[PDB]
Amino acid sequence: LGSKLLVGYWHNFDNGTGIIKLKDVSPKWDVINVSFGETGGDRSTVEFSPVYGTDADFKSDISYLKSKGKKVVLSIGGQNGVVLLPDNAAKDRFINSIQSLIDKYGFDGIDIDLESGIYLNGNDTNFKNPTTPQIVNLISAIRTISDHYGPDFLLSMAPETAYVQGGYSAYGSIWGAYLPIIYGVKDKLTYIHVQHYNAGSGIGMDGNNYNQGTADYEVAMADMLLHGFPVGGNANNIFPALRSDQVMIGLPAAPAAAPSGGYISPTEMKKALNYIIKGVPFGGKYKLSNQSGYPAFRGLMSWSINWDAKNNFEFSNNYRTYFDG
Repeated sequence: LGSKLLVGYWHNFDNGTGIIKLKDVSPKWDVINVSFGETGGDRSTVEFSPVYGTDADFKSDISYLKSKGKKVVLSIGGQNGVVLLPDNAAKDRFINSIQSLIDKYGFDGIDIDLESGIYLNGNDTNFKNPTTPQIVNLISAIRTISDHYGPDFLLSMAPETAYVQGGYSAYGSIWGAYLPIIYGVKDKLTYIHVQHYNAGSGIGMDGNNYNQGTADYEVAMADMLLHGFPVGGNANNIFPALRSDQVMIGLPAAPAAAPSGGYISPTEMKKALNYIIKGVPFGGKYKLSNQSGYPAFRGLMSWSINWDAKNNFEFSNNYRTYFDG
């Protein structure tokens, strides 16, 4: 896996942007997040059927991409892919169904993109030792699944900001709810790309409120994972820094890809990237925790490959050239 990645979500569905067959995906993407696994009544047995091709055809296309050094990852999420693991029985169905899919199509990892059904229950106050079944069970399942494949297996996640950086403000309900998940799987985690979009405002470690879609916001939000931060206003409860190579930023490929805002122009984002990666400032209000940057910052994720192709390939072309440079 490369040191500066472009990770792109791939629609297993037509939302108006059309379907792109796997072999027609721009090679500028390093990782393809196939979206999404689907769940039925039991909210725990994950299912997936390709939007085009026979099962064998789709499997072959995945093999083709892998042969070119690309990674093809199954993303768990979407409106029709809600996962609830209230007990061991549900956890086991989840594990088995996902492994079945990985076996069937040859995915080379999984992406956790669950944005509902995840809450820190009352009394669940320690991110190193979660108590909420959903959280405990997700961690267990993720570790189990990851351990079932080698020598490498890609594990990523794309929580919304409230679940991660929101932990700076509160620890309970959705606020900080992915922190125990991240911590619980940190030794298996390839990278995390928080969704820096449809997110409104975010509080940085300087206590200032920042607006999504601005260079300051991107730097402020990423810095929390790069540096670590106190949780829920508790100075003695510090969430540890991840490796810089585990930190990415998730962005919309086009303005329309995030209908509630979040899109940032590549010109502005490159300012943020130069600051994060090289410690080169741009006259922004936010001051990076590390003066000389975090050179190992892993790259960018985008929603999505399909949106990108409908927007003059702006995201893929701009950022591939930037990173290669």
